[PDB]
Amino acid sequence: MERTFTPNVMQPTPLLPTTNDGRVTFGEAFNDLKDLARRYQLYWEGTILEGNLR
Amino acid sequence: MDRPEGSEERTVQTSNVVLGETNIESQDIASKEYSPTWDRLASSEVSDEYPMLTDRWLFWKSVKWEVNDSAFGKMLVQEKFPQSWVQMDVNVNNIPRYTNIPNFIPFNIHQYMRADFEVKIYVNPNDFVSG
Repeated sequence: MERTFTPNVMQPTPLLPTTNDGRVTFGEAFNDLKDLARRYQLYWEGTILEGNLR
Repeated sequence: MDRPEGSEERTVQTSNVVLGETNIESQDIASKEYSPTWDRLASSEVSDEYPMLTDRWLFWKSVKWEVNDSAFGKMLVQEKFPQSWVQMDVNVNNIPRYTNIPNFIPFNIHQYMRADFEVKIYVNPNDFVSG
């Protein structure tokens, strides 16, 4: 499958040992964008005066 | 002194270097000794080791302290460690080089390094001084 296609690999060293997505060094894992999307962010913010209303 | 030879001198060997001592030492350890585990998480390239080169007891500085410059708190040595030791071979312009000392020869071709260290301090006074 082309998007992940990696032909004729040339790798000088072995892979880097894992930390389980940060769980070894910090106390938590970071492997899914869905988790970050569950941390609140600003959607909209504004000031309203009497003059903006009916 | 009670023998034809003076007396027995204790010996300590490492690589191809042999150190002799004659008295009971004063010892200490900077921190708890351990075997590293998180260094493997820092570099995917295999860590080379050169024990016959690095495990070698090497001679550092000699520093001369006299009666007339010996006051309480006088600093005979104040050096960044191990920087000052590994970089003790300088040129005409006081620029260090890792190319001549076999113990330091791995430092020239590697970017990152780690080790535990041991430091011995030798003073050979006569029988009639105090300090």
